[PDB]
Amino acid sequence: LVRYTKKVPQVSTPTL
Repeated sequence: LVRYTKKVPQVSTPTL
């Protein structure tokens, strides 16, 4: 994943 976090794209993720 490049748009989301290194881990599973859950409710908690980076909003680039």
